[PDB]
Amino acid sequence: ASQLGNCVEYSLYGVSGRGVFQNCTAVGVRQQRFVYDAYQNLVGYYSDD
Amino acid sequence: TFGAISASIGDIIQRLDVLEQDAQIDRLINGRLTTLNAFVAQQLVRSESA
Repeated sequence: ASQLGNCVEYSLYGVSGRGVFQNCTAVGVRQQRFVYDAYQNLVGYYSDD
Repeated sequence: TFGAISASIGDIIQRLDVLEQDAQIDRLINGRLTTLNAFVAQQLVRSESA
């Protein structure tokens, strides 16, 4: 249940969705866990640990 | 988010039980079919003009 597999599927603290994760850049305030992009979804980060 | 409660699929299991998730998924299906019908009709229009 940790970030051992960056494969499809996951469950965030507030939302559940299927997605592929990677350690990317540094975008986002870092004060809120979920960052979105101009629509419904989140291109946002796990923000885990 | 086309319908009233539309998180990708209306309350798949985790937001509602079976007997009413049927109704809400049905609303979402109907709306999403209407959108796709509209898309086809407008594609026909542009294809004729082209």
